[PDB]
Amino acid sequence: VSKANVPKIDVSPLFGDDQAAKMRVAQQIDAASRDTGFFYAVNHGINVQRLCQKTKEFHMSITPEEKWDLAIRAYNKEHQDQVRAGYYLSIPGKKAVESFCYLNPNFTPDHPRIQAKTPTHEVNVWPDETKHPGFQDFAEQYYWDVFGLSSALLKGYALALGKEENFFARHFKPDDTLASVVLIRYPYLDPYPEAAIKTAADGTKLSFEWHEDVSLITVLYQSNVQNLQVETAAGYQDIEADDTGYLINCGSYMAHLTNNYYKAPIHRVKWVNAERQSLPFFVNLGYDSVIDPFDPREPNGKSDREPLSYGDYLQNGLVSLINKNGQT
Ligand SMILES: CC(C)[C@@H](NC(=O)[C@H](CS)NC(=O)CCC[C@H](N)C(=O)O)C(=O)O
Ligand SMILES: CC(O)(O)C(F)(F)F
Ligand SMILES: [Fe+3]
Repeated sequence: VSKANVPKIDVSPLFGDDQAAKMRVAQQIDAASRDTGFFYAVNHGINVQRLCQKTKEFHMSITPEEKWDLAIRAYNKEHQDQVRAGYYLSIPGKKAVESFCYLNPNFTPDHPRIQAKTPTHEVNVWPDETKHPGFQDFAEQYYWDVFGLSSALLKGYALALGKEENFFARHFKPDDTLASVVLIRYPYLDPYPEAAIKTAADGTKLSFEWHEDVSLITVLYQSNVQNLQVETAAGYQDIEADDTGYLINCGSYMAHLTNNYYKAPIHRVKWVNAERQSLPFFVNLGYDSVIDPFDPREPNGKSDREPLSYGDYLQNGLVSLINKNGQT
């Protein structure tokens, strides 16, 4: 298997005021987005070792009782308001992965979209503070840390596309972003049940099949265990692990807005019998956010795509991904 070209890009100028240095970062984002569609953001300022420490403490502390009490409606019919946020249980013998998803901490009971019961907005559920001391506070702060990195990355993508640096970020706001964090646990199992292993057409053993992301961009931390592959013209290629950087790729909303100039790369998760963490942040805009599609390969920049509101995109995309690749 070929090693995929996944450059390491120092994104630290995107936090500062050196506009020429920011354009040199934007060029690197442009190049990576036009090639394999993946890069590692380095010098990103986030303490990922502590993220891993706190997530591990959670995954290793949580009990079967708590998992039912936090479970999304796919696992617990009592929790009809929990579509996105909460616990996604494993099924021993059948489904190995388990995870905990949370949304914008500003989606509180008094938030206008929660009052309205607008789809894709939910109030987060949390375990009991006494059983998981500090976890909720850590997780909410992590949301804002990775929100900050993502805002910076979005300035880079905007400049890369010939736009002003606020072009995406003006739609990515603390009060209404639909962005989510998922704390995924992939277990070591001995024996590992075959029913929890999928097989690709090319014979590769998988934990999660080929897909494009439902996101504007995806901002991912993972353990130092190689598992991801990206489809290129030369076939599926291995993405090297780097548990110091964030792996960045575009989702299909970016592909829509740019008329596939920045494609949403097809990728999949190899089966690995290893205890590891996968911690994506899906960079989603607000429910009513709508960016007019354009084409940076066309002189007048015009596109034959129709505008699509982010809330429409997200609600439909998350259902479709479950139907295609299964309930996580
Ligand atoms: C590839 C990783 C990001 C990870 N896969 C994933 O997280 C997969 C594919 S991107 N993502 C999903 O299923 C969408 C979860 C959306 C989330 N519940 C939300 O409501 O916002 C894995 O390690 O399996
Ligand atoms: C969580 C971690 O394994 O990355 C370390 F090194 F911080 F302990
Ligand atoms: Fe993905």
